[PDB]
Amino acid sequence: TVARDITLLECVGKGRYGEVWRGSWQGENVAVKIFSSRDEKSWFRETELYNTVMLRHENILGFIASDMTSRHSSTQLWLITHYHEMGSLYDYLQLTTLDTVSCLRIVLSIASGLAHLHIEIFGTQGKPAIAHRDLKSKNILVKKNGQCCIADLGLAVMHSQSTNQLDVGNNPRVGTKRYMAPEVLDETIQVDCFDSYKRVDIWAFGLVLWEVARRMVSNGIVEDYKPPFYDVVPNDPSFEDMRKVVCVDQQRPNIPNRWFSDPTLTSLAKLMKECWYQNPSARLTALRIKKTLTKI
Ligand SMILES: COc1cc(-c2cncc(-c3ccc(CN4CCCC4)cc3)c2C)cc(OC)c1OC
Repeated sequence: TVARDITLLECVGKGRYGEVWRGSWQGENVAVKIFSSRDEKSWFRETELYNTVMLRHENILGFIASDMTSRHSSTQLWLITHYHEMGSLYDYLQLTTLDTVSCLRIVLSIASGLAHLHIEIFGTQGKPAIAHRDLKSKNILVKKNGQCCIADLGLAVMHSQSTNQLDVGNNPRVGTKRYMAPEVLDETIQVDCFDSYKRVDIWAFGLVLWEVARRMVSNGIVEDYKPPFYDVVPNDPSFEDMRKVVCVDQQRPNIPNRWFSDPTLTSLAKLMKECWYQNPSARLTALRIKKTLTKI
């Protein structure tokens, strides 16, 4: 097993989900995710998706290996992937501002990744439709070429037209509350319809677009990095803080006036508002977003 050969060097992420370490393996950095004992269904789901489906795409965090090892006198579940030293989009947006080309590169490569997940590919070399269910800026990494890749398939849902079998797994984990779509927060989401989960992804992608656009300079200014709904919920908002803001008060992120004086940001403002329709079926698709961003 690889697990015992990897040298863990420093912790680069920690939460209720577990930890991620920068590790050394075969003379290279690798990312090692060590799952909390409470989150093993996530490791199960990610391993399934990376080893059984062979998910591989330039805008999807690149799988290396999945492993069971016992360190420190207990058995841990490890996921090992490429390590992106630029870190998460969430951190990246805090340490730098963006020009037009860099902003569009970022958001388009996210669209590319999410389209690839959402769309079914038939044949000997293919994949079922996949919905992410926890898309956020901390689950997006920034590559050295300035594109991004989507990470954390632990909540993935799958569907194939071959079988008409919706596969939601058995994970008790739920999405990051700050990013939950209205229909999740008010528990009217249609849980047996695969499209529902794609539309939850599109809502969260809209929020990520907002986070990114704020950091694009126009007429010499930018907004500070903030997370969606920073102004109306505390850190680590409860399910009820979000339900009140998003469902009862029907809040959406505010568009800064200066965006309408720049054409790219105007275009992006139009997109993100069409990810935020309360009616889930009215929201844009990943492929549509991808197509529009390509033209901008
Ligand atoms: C193994 O599994 C996963 C690894 C990663 C992952 C991959 N590459 C790099 C990183 C990272 C490296 C360094 C920093 C620190 N910053 C500060 C300033 C610059 C760098 C942040 C993040 C991480 C977390 C992410 C996952 O999900 C979110 C994983 O779970 C699927």
